[PDB]
Amino acid sequence: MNIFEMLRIDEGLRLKIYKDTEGYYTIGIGHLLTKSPSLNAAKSELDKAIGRNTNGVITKDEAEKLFNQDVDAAVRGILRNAKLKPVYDSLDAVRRAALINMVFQMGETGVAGFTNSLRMLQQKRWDEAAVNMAKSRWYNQTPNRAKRVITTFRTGTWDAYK
Ligand SMILES: [Cl-]
Ligand SMILES: [Cl-]
Repeated sequence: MNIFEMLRIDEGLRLKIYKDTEGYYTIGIGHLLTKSPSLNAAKSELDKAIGRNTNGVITKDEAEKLFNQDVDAAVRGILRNAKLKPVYDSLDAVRRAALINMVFQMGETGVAGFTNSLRMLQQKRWDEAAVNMAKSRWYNQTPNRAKRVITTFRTGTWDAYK
């Protein structure tokens, strides 16, 4: 297992524009197009992302390409974030993947607001961080996924993904 497989499990793969769990227009493997309510806006952002007139539909290949870019950006975002980088640097390889997952889902910003958890992770207080992370909107809204990511931080293994 790795970050790509892990996220492919959490996000799925859809080749037509769809609404995510928050009702926002997405496509592919969790690639958010726009927070706007307008499908047109969504189609527009999509064509601009792919570089062609898609008409709201993309191929597997195109989805994977967006995916690679998005994972790369998430990593790079962490590494540029003063609150995140240090946490990330302190972790083992499995747990780093958990941290990338969260950033991919919620943005650097949303993640950086888990201040207290982050510190606990940094201190390697696994059980504690897990409990603190569960008291979040994130957990309450997407509980099954959050559970998987949390277990990953708690154990440092991929068991939740097996
Ligand atoms: Cl893009
Ligand atoms: Cl979920």
